[PDB]
This record gives sequence, structure tokens and C-alpha cells, in this order.
Amino acid sequence: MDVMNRLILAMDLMNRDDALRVTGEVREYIDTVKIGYPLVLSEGMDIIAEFRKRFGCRIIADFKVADIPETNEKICRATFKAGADAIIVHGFPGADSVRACLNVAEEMGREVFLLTEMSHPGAEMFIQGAADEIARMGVDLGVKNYVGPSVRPERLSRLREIIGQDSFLISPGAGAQGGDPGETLRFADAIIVGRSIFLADNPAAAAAGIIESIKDLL
Amino acid sequence: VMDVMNRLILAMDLMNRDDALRVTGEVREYIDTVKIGYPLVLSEGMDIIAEFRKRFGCRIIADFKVADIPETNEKICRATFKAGADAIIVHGFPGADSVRACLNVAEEMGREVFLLTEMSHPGAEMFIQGAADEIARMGVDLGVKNYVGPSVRPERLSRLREIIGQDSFLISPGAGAQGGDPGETLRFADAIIVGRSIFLADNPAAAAAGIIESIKDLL
Ligand SMILES: O=c1cc(O)n([C@@H]2O[C@H](COP(=O)(O)O)[C@@H](O)[C@H]2O)c(=O)[nH]1
Ligand SMILES: O=c1cc(O)n([C@@H]2O[C@H](COP(=O)(O)O)[C@@H](O)[C@H]2O)c(=O)[nH]1
Repeated sequence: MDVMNRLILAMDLMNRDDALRVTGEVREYIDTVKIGYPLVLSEGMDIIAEFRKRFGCRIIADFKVADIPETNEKICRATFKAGADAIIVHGFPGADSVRACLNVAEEMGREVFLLTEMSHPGAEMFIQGAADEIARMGVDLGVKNYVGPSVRPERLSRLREIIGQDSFLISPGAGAQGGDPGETLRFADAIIVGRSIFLADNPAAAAAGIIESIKDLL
Repeated sequence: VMDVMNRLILAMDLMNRDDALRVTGEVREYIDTVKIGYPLVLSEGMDIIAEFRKRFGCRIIADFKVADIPETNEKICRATFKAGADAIIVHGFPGADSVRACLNVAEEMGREVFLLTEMSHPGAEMFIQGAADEIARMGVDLGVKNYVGPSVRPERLSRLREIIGQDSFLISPGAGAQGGDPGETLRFADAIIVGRSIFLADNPAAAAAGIIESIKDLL
């Protein structure tokens, strides 16, 4: 996956007008948008097709898929039917649940991203202690795309070590949650950024500023 | 606790509005509580909740297995309750802040959170099972009153019930298609969740009536 400027916009605004406007304002800087449940549950799955029509961006559906295999398969089918290029899946529910998603992705020409460790404080309670094993499970399953946390670069580095330099790694938590774009890109292929762009006084200037700060990494 | 008719919750995981409405209508004399998940919501929109309320007046549990950071969890809960869900199901494995975020929205909005502890599928044994007792204890500490645990592992369901106490409300999927037994499950759970063995039946009403007949002494 070739992500422009190593920057993925997390579009978590919950109003169609604002989401489209803000994405349009930063469109020259990105070609990849992460769309999650805040926007989808507020405006419908048809929002994905609308983003493709307006921006011709790739769409990662951040749905943190975390059900049994039967239900995971259905969620992935509905998601890819809506035009998502990729879907993010939790690893914590185990290998069969991940495989269910991989199967649908292969059938429909899409990608699965495996979420290993998360960026929030609560991730330390259960996820963190399982994360290396979840990453190894991904490797065993042939997963090529991973998500790990900007806010813990030592954990992000370990995740990179496990999956190898050939796998693709994206990372949320830079900006609002305190992560640093440049440090994160030592290990991740791309950073995910939401609020520090879409809540900024001037979203375009915010995106341009982030990119300026990592210019030597592009 | 919510008064679930016949201790039986329909898992409506059909992905077509016409079929989902037909089947739900057919079993309405037996079931007043319906679990709507992402297979239906992502296929037909959040307005499917509105449609179910309009047509059936059933309680709606939004099975969204909420599993994000606190900020995003809050947004998901707000959108879900705005659409008319009575309750939402939240994963415990992302930790206490993520659960608290959902509880705070539910409190503000006058709705309920169900905490999913252990899951029913084989993959649950890899990571979830070993965390489940602690996830349940965390729920009790946070003031969670409603829980989800697996029909297919009676021994685990019993332990979950012990942890949360007799006053907590516990619902349980895995009977029927996944092999769990309704009667045994209801030794510990307040209600069983049943999907495919009802909604794929030639006669979903007869399937529901049959399940209920088999547990009639427990009603
Ligand atoms: O560990 C994770 C995994 C995520 O997908 N995310 C997602 O990444 C985005 C982060 O947005 P922000 O830059 O506003 O903090 C949100 O959409 C969030 O749900 C995260 O923050 N941490
Ligand atoms: O551990 C769990 C938690 C669930 O919510 N579920 C949900 O309960 C339902 C089970 O349906 P069924 O009776 O067709 O097996 C599905 O909606 C599934 O997503 C489950 O099967 N196991």
C-alpha cells in the first residue's frame, strides 16, 4: 500500500457536511482516509462510496472487528460491499476470528489490518501483555498489515521487529494522544492522525505542518 | 433488570431488511427483546433500529462489541443511543477506561451497557479466556450491572455468574448453532441469545416455540 505523505486522515467527525468539507480541505495532502464507526453510525455506510466519488481516496474501514468467525465474515462482506479497500480487525479474539476476515478480504480483493496493541491507557490492562503473541499469530496467519501505537514507540518498535520490515504498519496516537509523528515513522510506514487535523483551527495548515515536520522521512 | 419475555433474545443477524423484518414479526409473540448487530446495521443502516421499534415495540440491544479508545467509544455510544437502542454491548478486553467511557454515555443518556467478558467461539481460548475473570471483576468494580458470557462453556459461565453476583443481569449466546444447551445455560444466565437456529428455520415461530417449550419449567 502506497500512502501519500505517510499520513492517513482519521475522519471521526460525525456530520456529513463537516466530514466532507474538512476532508476536501486536506485532500491535496493525503490519498488515504480511515473511516470509523463515529462517521458510519451517524451518516450510513453510503458515506464510503461518497468519499470515493469525491476524493478518489483509498478507504480503510476502522471497525475493530471483534466477533465470532460467523459474524466477522458477515461484517467484512457488508463492509467491502460498501466499497472499503481494507478493514481493521482485533487480534485479541483469536486466530479463527482473524482468519474469517482474511477469507472475505481475499474473496473481494481487499486487505485486512491486524490491530495488535492499542494506544490508550486501558490497553495496558490486557492487550499489552498479549500483543507480541497477537503479532506472531498474524505472522503465522500470513497477515501483512498491522496497527500499533504511536504513544509507545518501544512497543511499536517491538511490533515492527516481530512482523519484519516487509510488513506494512500504521500507527494512531500522534498528535492529540501525545505521540510524535517523526519518532513514530521510525517504525511505522504511516501515521494515522485525527483530531489534531480535523479539530484544528485550520485543518489544511495542520496537515501541512505535520508533513513539514517529517519532510526528511518522505 | 430488563424483563426479557421467555428468557429468550433473538439475535437478528439476517442482512436483508425484508427477511429480518419478516422473521422478527413471526416470532414477536414469543420474544420482546431483539439483539441487532453489525451484520444487519451495516447492511441496512441505523434506521433499522427505528423500523424495529415502529413495527414490533421490542427492546433493542445493539451488539456492537465496542472495542476502541475512550474518545471513540463515547462517539459510538452516542450515535447508537441517538438511534434508539436501549442498550449496547461493549468489550472488556480494551480495559477500564474504554468501559467507563461507555458507562458515562449510557448514564447521561439513560440507557444500559452490557459487558462482554468471555466469548463462545474456539478462538476465545487464546487470549480472552485467561483475562475473563479479571474483566468480569473489573466490571463489578466499575458498577456494570449487565454482562454477556458463553453458553458453550457452562463451567466458565458459572464462574462468571459467581463473580458478578446473583443481582447482576447475564445474557448468553451459543445455544443452538454453536452447540450450547438452553436449559443448562439458564442455570446461570438470565436469558439466552439465539440466532441461526431460529432465523434459518423453515418456521422461525415454531423454532422459538420449541425452545421455549423445552425450558418451560424455568420460566
Ligand atoms: O490503538 C488505537 C487504534 C485506533 O484505531 N485508534 C483510532 O485512531 C484514531 C485516533 O484519532 P486521534 O488522532 O484524534 O487521536 C481514532 O479514530 C481511534 O479510534 C486509536 O486511537 N488507537
Ligand atoms: O461470545 C459471543 C458473543 C456474541 O455476541 N455472540 C453473538 O451471538 C449471536 C449468536 O448467534 P447464533 O445463535 O446464530 O450462534 C451472534 O450475533 C454472535 O455475533 C456470540 O455468538 N458469541
